[PDB]
Amino acid sequence: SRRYDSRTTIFSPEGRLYQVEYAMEAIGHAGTCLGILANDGVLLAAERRNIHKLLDEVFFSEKIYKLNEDMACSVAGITSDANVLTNELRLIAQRYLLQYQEPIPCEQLVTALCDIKQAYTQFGGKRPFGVSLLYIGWDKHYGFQLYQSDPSGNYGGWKATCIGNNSAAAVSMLKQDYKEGEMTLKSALALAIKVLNKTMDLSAEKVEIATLTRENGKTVIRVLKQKEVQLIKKHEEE
Amino acid sequence: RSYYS
Amino acid sequence: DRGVNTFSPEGRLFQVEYAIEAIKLGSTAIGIQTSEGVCLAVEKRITSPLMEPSSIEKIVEIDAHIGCAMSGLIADAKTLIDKARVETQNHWFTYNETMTVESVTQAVSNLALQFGEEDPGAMSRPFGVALLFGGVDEKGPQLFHMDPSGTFVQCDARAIGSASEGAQSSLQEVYHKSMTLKEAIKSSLIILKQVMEEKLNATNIELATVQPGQNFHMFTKEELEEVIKD
Amino acid sequence: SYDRAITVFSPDGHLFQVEYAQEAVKKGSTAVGVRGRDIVVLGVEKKVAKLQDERTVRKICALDDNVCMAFAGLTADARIVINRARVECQSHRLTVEDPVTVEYITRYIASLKQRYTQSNGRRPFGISALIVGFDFDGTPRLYQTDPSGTYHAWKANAIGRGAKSVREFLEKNYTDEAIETDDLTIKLVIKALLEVVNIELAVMRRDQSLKILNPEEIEKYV
Amino acid sequence: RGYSFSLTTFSPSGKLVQIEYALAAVAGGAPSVGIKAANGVVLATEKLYDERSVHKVEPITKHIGLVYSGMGPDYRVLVHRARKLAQQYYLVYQEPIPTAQLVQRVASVMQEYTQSGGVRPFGVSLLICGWNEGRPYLFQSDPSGAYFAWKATAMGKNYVNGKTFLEKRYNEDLELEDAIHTAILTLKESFMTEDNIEVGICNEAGFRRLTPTEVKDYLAA
Amino acid sequence: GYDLSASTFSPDGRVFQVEYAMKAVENSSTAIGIRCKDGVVFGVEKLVLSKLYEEGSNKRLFNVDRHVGMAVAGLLADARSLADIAREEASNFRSNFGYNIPLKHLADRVAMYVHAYTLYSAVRPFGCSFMLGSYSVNDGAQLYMIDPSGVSYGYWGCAIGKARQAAKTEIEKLQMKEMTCRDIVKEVAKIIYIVHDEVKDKAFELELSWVGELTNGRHEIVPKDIREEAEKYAKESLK
Amino acid sequence: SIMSYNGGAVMAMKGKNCVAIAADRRFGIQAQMVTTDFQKIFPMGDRLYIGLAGLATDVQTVAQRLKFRLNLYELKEGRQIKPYTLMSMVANLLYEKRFGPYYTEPVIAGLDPKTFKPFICSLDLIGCPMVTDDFVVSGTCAEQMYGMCESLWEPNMDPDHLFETISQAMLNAVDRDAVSGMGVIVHIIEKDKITTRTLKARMD
Amino acid sequence: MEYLIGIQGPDYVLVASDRVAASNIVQMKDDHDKMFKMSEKILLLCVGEAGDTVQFAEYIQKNVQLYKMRNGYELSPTAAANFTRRNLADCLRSRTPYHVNLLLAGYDEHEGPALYYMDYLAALAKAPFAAHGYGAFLTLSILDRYYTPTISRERAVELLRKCLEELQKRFILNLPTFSVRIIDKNGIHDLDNISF
Amino acid sequence: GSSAGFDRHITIFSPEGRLYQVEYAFKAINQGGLTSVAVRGKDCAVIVTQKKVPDKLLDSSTVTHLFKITENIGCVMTGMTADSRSQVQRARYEAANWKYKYGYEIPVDMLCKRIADISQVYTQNAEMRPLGCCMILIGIDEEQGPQVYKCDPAGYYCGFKATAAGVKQTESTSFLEKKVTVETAITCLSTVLSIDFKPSEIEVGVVTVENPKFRILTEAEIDAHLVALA
Amino acid sequence: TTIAGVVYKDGIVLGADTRATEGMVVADKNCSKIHFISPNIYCCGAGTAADTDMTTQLISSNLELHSLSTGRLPRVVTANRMLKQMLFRYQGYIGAALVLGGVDVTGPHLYSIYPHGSTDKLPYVTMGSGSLAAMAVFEDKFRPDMEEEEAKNLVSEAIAAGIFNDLGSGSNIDLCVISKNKLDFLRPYTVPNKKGTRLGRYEKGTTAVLTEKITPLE
Ligand SMILES: *[C@@H]1CC(=O)N(CC)C1=O
Ligand SMILES: [Cl-]
Ligand SMILES: [Cl-]
Ligand SMILES: [Cl-]
Ligand SMILES: [Cl-]
Ligand SMILES: [Cl-]
Ligand SMILES: [Cl-]
Ligand SMILES: [Cl-]
Ligand SMILES: [Cl-]
Ligand SMILES: [Cl-]
Ligand SMILES: [Cl-]
Ligand SMILES: [Cl-]
Ligand SMILES: [K+]
Ligand SMILES: [Mg+2]
Ligand SMILES: [Mg+2]
Ligand SMILES: [Mg+2]
Repeated sequence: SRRYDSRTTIFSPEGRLYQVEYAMEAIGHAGTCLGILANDGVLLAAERRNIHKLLDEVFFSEKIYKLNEDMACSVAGITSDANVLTNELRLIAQRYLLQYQEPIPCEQLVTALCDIKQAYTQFGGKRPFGVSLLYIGWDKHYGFQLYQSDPSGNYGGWKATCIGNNSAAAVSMLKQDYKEGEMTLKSALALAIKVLNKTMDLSAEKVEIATLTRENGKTVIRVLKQKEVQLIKKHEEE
Repeated sequence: RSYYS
Repeated sequence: DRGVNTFSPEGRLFQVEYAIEAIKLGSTAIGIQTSEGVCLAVEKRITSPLMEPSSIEKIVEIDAHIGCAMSGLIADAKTLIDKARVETQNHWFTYNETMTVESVTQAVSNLALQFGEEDPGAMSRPFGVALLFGGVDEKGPQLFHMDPSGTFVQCDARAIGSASEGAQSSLQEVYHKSMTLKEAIKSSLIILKQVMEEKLNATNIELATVQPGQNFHMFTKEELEEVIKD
Repeated sequence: SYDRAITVFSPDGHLFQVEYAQEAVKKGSTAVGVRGRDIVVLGVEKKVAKLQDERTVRKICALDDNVCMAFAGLTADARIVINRARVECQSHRLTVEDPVTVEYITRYIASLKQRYTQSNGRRPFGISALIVGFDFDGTPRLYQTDPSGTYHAWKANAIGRGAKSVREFLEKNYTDEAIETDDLTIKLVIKALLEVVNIELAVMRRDQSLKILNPEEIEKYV
Repeated sequence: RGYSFSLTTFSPSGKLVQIEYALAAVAGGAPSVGIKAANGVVLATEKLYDERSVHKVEPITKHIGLVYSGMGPDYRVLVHRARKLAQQYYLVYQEPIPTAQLVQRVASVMQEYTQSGGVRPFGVSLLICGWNEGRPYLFQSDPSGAYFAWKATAMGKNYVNGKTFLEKRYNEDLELEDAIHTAILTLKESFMTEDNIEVGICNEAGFRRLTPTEVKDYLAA
Repeated sequence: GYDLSASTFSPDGRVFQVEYAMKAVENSSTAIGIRCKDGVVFGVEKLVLSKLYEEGSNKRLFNVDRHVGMAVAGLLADARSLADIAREEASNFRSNFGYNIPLKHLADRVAMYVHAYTLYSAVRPFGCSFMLGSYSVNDGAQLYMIDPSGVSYGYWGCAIGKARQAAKTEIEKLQMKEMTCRDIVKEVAKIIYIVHDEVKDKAFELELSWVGELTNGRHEIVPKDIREEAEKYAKESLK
Repeated sequence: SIMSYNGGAVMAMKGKNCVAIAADRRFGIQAQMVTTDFQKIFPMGDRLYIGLAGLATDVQTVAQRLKFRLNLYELKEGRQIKPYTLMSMVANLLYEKRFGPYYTEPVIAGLDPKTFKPFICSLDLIGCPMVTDDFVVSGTCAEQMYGMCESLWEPNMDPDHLFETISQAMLNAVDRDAVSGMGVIVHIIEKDKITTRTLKARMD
Repeated sequence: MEYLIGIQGPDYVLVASDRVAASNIVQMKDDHDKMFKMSEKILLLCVGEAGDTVQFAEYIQKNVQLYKMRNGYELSPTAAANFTRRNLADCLRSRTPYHVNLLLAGYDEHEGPALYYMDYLAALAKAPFAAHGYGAFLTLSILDRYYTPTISRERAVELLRKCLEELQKRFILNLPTFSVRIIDKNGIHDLDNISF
Repeated sequence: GSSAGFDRHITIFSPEGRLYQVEYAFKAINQGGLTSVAVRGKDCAVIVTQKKVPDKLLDSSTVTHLFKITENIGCVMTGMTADSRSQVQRARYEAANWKYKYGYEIPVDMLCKRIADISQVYTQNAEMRPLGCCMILIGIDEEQGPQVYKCDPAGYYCGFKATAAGVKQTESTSFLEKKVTVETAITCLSTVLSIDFKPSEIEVGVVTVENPKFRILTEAEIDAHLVALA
Repeated sequence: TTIAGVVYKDGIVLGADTRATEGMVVADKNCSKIHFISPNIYCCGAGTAADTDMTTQLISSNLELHSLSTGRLPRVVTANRMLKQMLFRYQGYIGAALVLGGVDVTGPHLYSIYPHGSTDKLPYVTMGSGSLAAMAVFEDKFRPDMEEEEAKNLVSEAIAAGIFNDLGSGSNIDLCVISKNKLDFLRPYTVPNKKGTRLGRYEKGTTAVLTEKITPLE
């Protein structure tokens, strides 16, 4: 029925996609999430929106998802939509490995998912996914990498970026502090705490940090324990 | 906007 | 909001009405039918000197014996032109003969009104183009007009596009049954000259003929210059 | 599945969804193309952060060995059109055993765009493209496609934000003297961009494949 | 036939109003309580009627149980799907589905109805309890398809008051016998016989509804 | 604005699209069916809109099986399609079960088809009511009526169209149970002439059919000679 | 015989708190040897392996398609698969092709990733599972392998004794099979380590 | 019958194939080429059923080229070999099986040279040397006899020549000329045809 | 009682999480103007409903709201007549299909659950309306004894000691509550309507433990109850 | 394979051997052929092993769905109908031959189910390659309304007849006793067959090793 159809996949008179823009509004109200590239690894730092005292915490992470052996990601927006998309990312990665018997290069994984998101903006008359994702990974082509995708299916590579709440304020701090080509993981960690310190309105229970490194020709993805997240104490001295 | 160029 | 297959109280399909209006946004095309052949002339309407005039194609060959001038939304016409080309070749394959100008026009007009949201991903709207089909078959030289409604009709002389009303007045004055092809070529160039926005030269118009003698012939730059000199 | 007629005629013979698609193009970064004597040059505006990886966000892309394009508008829509064209270039090599002509692939891209203006359940592509390369006889080519599916060949052209101003500059500047050498051909593109503008530039020479210029080499011209 | 467009879309401020309105149906529902003890989980809910004819506390498998707040008929759909998803898992892996895996699959179904054509979201939130890996689990799944692991929670009418009541009267070391007591007291805050409440427990021996006799005994405390 | 779709209830629990379709029946001229001792008789006030039409044009009486007649009021195109539905249903029944469809079962089946058009925005309700009539030795005489909502009941006597209430008043005066079809055709002719609004609509053809013991359970048009006798009786009764 | 086209042999054997799995290394097409280092045993976890005999194409396909499903399982569930669950996952994969089967009959050998309890099984080509407490064999010399295993196997063998038993069982079995051999690889799975050895073997 | 041979050295792969296209009792072509360039450093050599060979090989070719255009870099030899196998194995039980036997030869910058053998059933094996055709029956033992992993390109060519001479002597079919190519870090190089 | 968008036209949630279209379906039940009562005992279950025959030209034998679903399951329908018949056919289908697949008669609770689950779909999918009717099922269960079940347009269902539907539902519920079987059902309906019935004015259906087969009482059988209650 | 069932006074006794063969070779010495359908219904399987495994698993999970919905204990007739209707659909291509036995609200019931989808309701049945040997015992010794221990003895005798006379049968006897009050899954019930002791006894380094790699874990 033409009466009830909200027409989610049309252009506005200015050549805008309203559903995409309203989806990006949703993301701006989601937990802060940032990623930083260094010379010896990549990291993701996320604000936990959980926060409640009576929560159980059954998983190893809440906002950081492993995608394959060499890749993880984090999300900002509708949680349920993120679950659909991250499942799909795992499927694409496995489909590539089946076919080529090598891991999917990071950009190829991002492009494949963005094609799905783009499709939702052009046909099918459905609402788009209200998710921005940060992807971290290593491949044999470009080494350590960081990507960001948004609801329209646009993506870009970054040395450092932020999505979610107060991301504009975060991107400002990154431009000032990020030493291009001179960042280690230890200094990147420091900068992450420093950025989350300003944008978040800090506790170890309120943040989640994952690092991606190479050890003996093999990728290691680990979520830092509460004790390691010592990093908050190291900043307050500065 | 962020999704043009 | 209304559907694409809605009637007006006057008994007209809105979308078809609006598609006919889009022809008036198109450049002028002229066709004249003589006993010596049919000629087609179209205004190219160059919008910039940086644009290559030869990349503007508003007269196309359908087959050796049939040409086609178009006006309106040119991108819409390409799929109609392909249908005409394929259909003439289908007819040759099956019947080992040339398809008549009328039959080609009929086949193309079958596409029109075949739009609607009932799959999947079929035509959502009518084609916003009018066509002049000019060729030679066993009935002699023939010119047909088809519009977005799918109505087609034989014409002695016809103009389509923005300045067609004025051009049609000029045509009805100058046209006669015993008129030669060389006269018809000159007539349409004189009419195009007066109805065009830009000054008519050898680069901003197209001209083509089909004769009982020879195949569809697109006039070269040098051949256009000869015709203009007068 | 979804069968709503999205692109429809309005009372004056307008296709509003196509016109709105053309507005999306104008929100895009400026892209300039110039066809020289024995060279074709593409140049694009880049708006970019310092923290961004330059390699990932490029508006100049190779379709085949002998064909590349630049775009303005929705970048996601562009990626879809580019990959469709890339598949088609391979299908052509497969069936005809020749590389695509610049005109063939243009015609393909244009008809794809046209289909999305007359198909149920879909909105038009919100990009224009400049397509460059060489034919078999070594003739340089520059074509433009837009959302309606219209295409034309140009000596020089611009698309995206402030395309009208750049076009009027090129009209006054595109002469024999300007395209007499390869250095002056590149210069004319940079001048055209500096009229509305941090710039990315690529050159394609006769049977030599696409070469993207370094930031240090672009800084010399500016 | 069916509508192919979404009935849930983004508003200018980035909200999905249908999901919010679905949560209003949940909050208007009868109160439900879930408490994870050290050695079990307990689910409790408020209810001419034959009270034994329909149940709100429902088994999914031998080790997983469920209760809800919101719209009863929507719940029955998800109960059927959950049971089906649990069997499809068992057929493949020949192992009872982990509670977390069941929740994820059910939440995925709930997500579908926020995006698929011509449908409204479910007007229910779920409390799922389970025992696997010698460990108890309590999850909540909301109309959007978002899920959370809880030590204890409440949903429905007066859930805000119920949650702060639990925050005061719940410790981690508490065992199952005591957890049932405090769950009943939580419902008593916004209310009682063994005919108008339903209680389900989950431990090593699996999931079962407490019998009306068993409930009558706990009310004597 | 609650009256645009059959998939929409009004706040008072009405489906206006069905009611609007029923109005289309109410604007049609009258058809009556009367079940008597040994069969069923149908009559239709068929308005003559033009003298250019042939005598027999726009029939409102149909055979849907050899033993089943159908009388219609409302939008005639919709009625004709329902006649096809009924024919197909009777045909399919014989193929599957190997005997003539009982009238009650045919009524139920067609009614459920009619009903299916009252649920959805995708389709509109039928703008027609119809009567089904049949006779056999085993089942006796049966007369059913179906309306746009898909309701189906059996009747001793029935009327549809604009003068339905006036027709029923006349029908109620008959002890139809005791009368033969021969007597009933005259009464049917009579009642049509009574309810005919001579001032508002001019010119009508009387259309008559029957099924009973006298036709050996076959639905047939009333013979011309008997029809003319009924017309003369109806005319002279009206004074 | 379709199962004898490429030849091959695999067996698994149960010890005290350890398991072993072994395979010949020949890839051949009927009589013709093509390579002498064909992989038939694939890791499915730190302490869990699958060995596949039969049609070489299907050995590779099943290995690759099982890894696909296992990788997805491990990411979703956030844990390593138990050996019995892998057997079920394999059974499911094979039975999907009930009416056009893969020509491979796998053996599974591993320790439970939490209890470190030994597990061995085999499946037929349409995925009928068979769990034993001693040994399982699969390939073109199944009879030769049964004879060696029945004679040599003892319960509660230590890693060193288990190594010798499966080594001698394989070597002496494949030496009576024309289309098996050209080398033997052996994996000993223990709680704390994997030991991989290639044996000195006849190359005829 | 068609003949294929490959010899992997330390930093190169040498490949050769016959140049005959046969039909019944006649040679129809004596300058046939059975090698397909996949990328700058990959060759696919394909023999088997008529139609199937060129259809399959050209399908893989266009897909390997599409990968490069999409990603800006090329498939590694190992990735290309597995891609090829996936496609052939997927079609094995379909309505459209391809009866082809293949060698894939390639050089990777990081992995070095590689040679892959694949039969029509789509079993894939990495080999230091390999051959297809009836000719393989007469030549594989010569390779086994004389091959060492450190063989130079000079010696590889002479060892190839030994195999080809054996075909002239002992093989019942007339195979007079052979295509010869080598792949290394500098790409694919056309060597002289070996002729008799 | 706030509203937004199309929440009164299709089954989407209102701001307070209501489904207006579902609520309107309950109003539709009352458009019939009839009331039905059901009560169960240890020995039997009974359904009583009004039979209004206003016309006289109706064949009153074809005017019924009592339906055999199986030999052992009867039901009474309240609400829109055509909607009712449709739900009866569906119940008959579900019951026959159950027997075929499972080799035993469908339990009353399961049939009611199934019909309710079907109704739920209409409350979630926008393109069709809910049925404006109400179903009450009676039958003997082997283990549980006589059963009375009711489902509604919202997809709710329940077993009852006694229940009612239609215009005087609330008044009937009041009466039945104060009392907690054939005599009870007739008395309840007579009180809330203030009628005092003739045997032709009601319909009665029964299932008993001794006679599980659903039975509709004749006019004489009903009279013997009305005469006894007098 | 030898599988069998009897109806006794108080319920059902199912029996089975434990040999699985691949060709004319013993693959499994301790195969379990009595499959769970529901707490009150079990099923013995002969024929294609994968087919009987998968078929019983499917009906079992469908019956769990069924009983979760009804809240009632499943009926044997339901299992029977579900099995036969599926087997008929596959036209004998699923080679499941089943002895289905259980106790429901209507008492004990025993069915034989063949691959083409025919069923028989009977007081005793046998299936498998050893079925005629087992049936000989039943024909000879079966009486109606047997005590529990009598029925157990009769079934174990029937299986044993199969074990000793059929090359396709061997190893152990398994029993399953189903009544209203209990379920006794006896595995094994009897072990008539045992491997003889070894008369001859069979060092580190006996096997020559070419290459070795040790990978430490955790
Ligand atoms: C159905 C009928 C009943 O009593 N319940 C519990 C309140 C239902 O949900
Ligand atoms: Cl992986
Ligand atoms: Cl015009
Ligand atoms: Cl080419
Ligand atoms: Cl532009
Ligand atoms: Cl739709
Ligand atoms: Cl269920
Ligand atoms: Cl329970
Ligand atoms: Cl798979
Ligand atoms: Cl799986
Ligand atoms: Cl049965
Ligand atoms: Cl057997
Ligand atoms: K609805
Ligand atoms: Mg050997
Ligand atoms: Mg073939
Ligand atoms: Mg035996």
